[PDB]
Amino acid sequence: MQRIKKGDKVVVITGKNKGGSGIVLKIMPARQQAIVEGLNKVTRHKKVQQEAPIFLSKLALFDQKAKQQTIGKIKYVMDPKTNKKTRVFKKSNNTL
Amino acid sequence: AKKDQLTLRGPLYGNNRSHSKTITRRKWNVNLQPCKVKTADGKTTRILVSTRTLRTLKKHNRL
Amino acid sequence: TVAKELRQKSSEELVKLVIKLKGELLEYRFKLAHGELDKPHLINQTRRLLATILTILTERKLNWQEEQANEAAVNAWKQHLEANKAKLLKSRAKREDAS
Amino acid sequence: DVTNVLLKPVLTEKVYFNQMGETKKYVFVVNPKASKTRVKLAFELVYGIKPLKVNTLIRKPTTIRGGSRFPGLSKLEKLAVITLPKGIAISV
RNA sequence: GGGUAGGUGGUAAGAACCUCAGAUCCGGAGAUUUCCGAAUGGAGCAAUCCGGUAGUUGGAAACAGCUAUCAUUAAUUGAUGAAUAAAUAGUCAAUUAAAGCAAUACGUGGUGAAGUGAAACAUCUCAGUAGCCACAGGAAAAGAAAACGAAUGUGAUUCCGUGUGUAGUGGCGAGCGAAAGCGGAACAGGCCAAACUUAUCAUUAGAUAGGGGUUGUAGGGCUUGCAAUGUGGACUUGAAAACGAUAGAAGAAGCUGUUGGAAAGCAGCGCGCAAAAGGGUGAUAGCCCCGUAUUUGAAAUUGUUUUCAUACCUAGCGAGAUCCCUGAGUAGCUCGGAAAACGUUAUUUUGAGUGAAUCUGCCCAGACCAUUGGGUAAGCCUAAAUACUAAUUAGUGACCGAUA
RNA sequence: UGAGUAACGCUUGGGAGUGAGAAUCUCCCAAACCGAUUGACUAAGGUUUCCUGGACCAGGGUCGUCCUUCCAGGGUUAGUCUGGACCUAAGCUGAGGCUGAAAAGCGUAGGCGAUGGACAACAGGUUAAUAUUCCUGUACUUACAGUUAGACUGAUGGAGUG
RNA sequence: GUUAAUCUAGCUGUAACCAGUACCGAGAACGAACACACGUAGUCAAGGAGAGGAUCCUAAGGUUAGCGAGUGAACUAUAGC
Ligand SMILES: [Mg+2]
Ligand SMILES: [Mg+2]
Ligand SMILES: [Mg+2]
Ligand SMILES: [Mg+2]
Ligand SMILES: [Mg+2]
Ligand SMILES: [Mg+2]
Ligand SMILES: [Mg+2]
Ligand SMILES: [Mg+2]
Repeated sequence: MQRIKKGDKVVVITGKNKGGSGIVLKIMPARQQAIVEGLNKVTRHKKVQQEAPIFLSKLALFDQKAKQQTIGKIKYVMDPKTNKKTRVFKKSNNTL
Repeated sequence: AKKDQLTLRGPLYGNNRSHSKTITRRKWNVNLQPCKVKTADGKTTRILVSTRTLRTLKKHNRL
Repeated sequence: TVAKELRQKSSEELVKLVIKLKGELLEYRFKLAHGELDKPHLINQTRRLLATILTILTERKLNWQEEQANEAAVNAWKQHLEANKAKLLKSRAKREDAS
Repeated sequence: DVTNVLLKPVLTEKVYFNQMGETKKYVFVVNPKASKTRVKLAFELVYGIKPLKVNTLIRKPTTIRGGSRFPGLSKLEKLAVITLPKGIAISV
């Protein structure tokens, strides 16, 4: 399954941008891109302030139910007794 | 071909070693004869048969 | 979207479905020749549907063919026919009048 | 009768110039493997009007895109004009 | 079946759509699969032209749609059938089979040179090579001693090392080069003809189908007994088990600072390891991501091995008795050639001719004879060691890095 | 380097116009050569080279607004024309067959093979591009069915003609 | 064939298949590596004088030979004497 799914909150780890929380819009898995809304605006001088894809390695999930809104890794293991595969943090126990 | 049709004994290839032992290819052709023969249903037929096989047939009384 | 026509009467009415689908497929392509075909996406879907129905037919010992077991055009053909009649009558009349 | 012999109608200025006559010579491009009898039978089955005459021609493939580092070949197609009785017309 | 949330093959944006009632995608199984092409209804200048027959629909009919079928050869079967009475050839019909391609690689067989060296050249050599042709196989070929050979000897074939550059062969020139013996890889030997006998053939069988027998310390058949019900297959069916092959899933560990456009660099303080292979991430990341070690995963197809029952085949030891059988245009021999390391020589092979013996037999131990000893030809088959890699998967390199 | 050297591979003048750019493009007037041909129809051959609109990187032995160059769109219509569905010549192919180490070679019945034979359409008009094809006018030929009148029809073979 | 076919003739009606059809056809679209003075079947083939398709000028029709402008020396070629 995919670590990043279109529609969730996410931040950037490295680059000129830091801590850029935003909603992801599109994923190009064959070339490992992600379109995060509201960040990395390449000023196209058409013959605009659209955004440009950021690599999956830079992106990292962002928890909201934690008191300390930190950034951590993920596990696909946690399978509900009455449901299918899910996401869960490693140094925590909070689904997605 | 120049081979009989009871067996398939065809020509043979060797060398024409003349005096002083020079080499030249030459063909040995089996001796074929058209002597007739009678099958055991009637159907007496004429076929090209080698003389050695003619002797074999003669001594076996196949005519 | 395939098992839903296995349940359906997969022996007779499917050829009527196929001939219909052929009808609007041909009409869609003819409109595509001109403009005014605002939904080109229909062609691929209808071709795919033909493919599915033909597969459902060919799994069975059947063929979509041989299962089949004009208002004013006739008037225009008529007028053409008596026009030809009048021309032939005039021609024969003149030819015999020459003699 | 499969109606896989009526590929497309073509609309060119020559076609229109023939349309503003009175016979209304409709034209189509057809399956190259088909024949005039098949074309007229298909036309009868698809519209209901028995044609008056059918004429055909085929455009041989030619070099297309000229010199463009990837030249290709054009399409071999057969055109079948379909005359009608003088007093009739239909859409397409 | 797996797997999810994006997708509509690349130069590619857009538009218009599909998609979380499970898409796209990946694996297994399928169907569709125009024309040419071995091309095979007939032609033809390949991808075109012209058909016949039997159905079916429309038409009043030619005809037109929709299907099916029609090459040749060989074998089998049936019908028909002349010169001529029968009978044969021939004719027609029905069933089965290849008929082609390539893996520029291996195998066997048929045929088969020159250029070159000999310091020229014909004998030789190159070389039974190259090429052409036929036949295939997953390997093929060979193969169960009428053997090697010198012995109180081994005991199918095949491949490797040695023997060895030896014995030998050679215008005794250039050159060529074993067979034993030994050490190893592998290991399985079976089955017909023949007498004898059963049945059936105008039983003139001289033929067909059964049982019996398959050979060298000769065996088998013939008469009469004894002992056995087994071990084994180069072996049939299923059932069961196991390990796989073709998609996958889980899969640890890090922050700060500085230089800097960017840190993953460097420094400080930590952590994981059955995972310090790799790739990517804005500069060189064990802890950012995909993966990796490790553990697991098959609805369907398929491979291998094991077990069970199960066909088929396979079974030892005596006594009598001039009884019979043991592969004939065959072995030898003559004249020409050839293979064997031999350039014609015992051994093997054959184009022409000639042509035996039958266990007190026949052949052999590099002319030939005798003694001694060895082995039983003129019938068939057989896996393993062996040769190769166009193809699939994984991987490797003191291999190349855009004149390589 | 040879070197900005030989060469640029059968001919003009002018007016007007376009355009940024004019000897070379368009129009106009002359002029000069061809005129048993540089004139018109076509076979084979080429395969879009044809027409319209646009462009002047590259090609044009110079220039270019222009080209047989490049881009975009368009254009060939047959019962009677040329060929096949008809016929054979030289020749090819060839069931059986004969012959040959193998491949193959020869050849019979058959089957192909026009450069020839038989076979029904003419004048005019029309578009930028087609025209015995499209259109108008006039005809002709062959099949097929029905109907009417008459008549006995006659081949896969024979004969004449061809 | 005869309890009829088949043919001839007329009338009514139906049908007539496949491939080529553009353009050039040559001192610029073909064969000559070329916008190369070369080669390429057939057909149409006007007037004057002329036997004539010979020759000269022309008719129908077509072209501006895809580098020019100057000077008019040597020298070269082709003409004229
Ligand atoms: Mg100059
Ligand atoms: Mg100079
Ligand atoms: Mg000079
Ligand atoms: Mg000069
Ligand atoms: Mg010329
Ligand atoms: Mg000519
Ligand atoms: Mg004249
Ligand atoms: Mg002249």
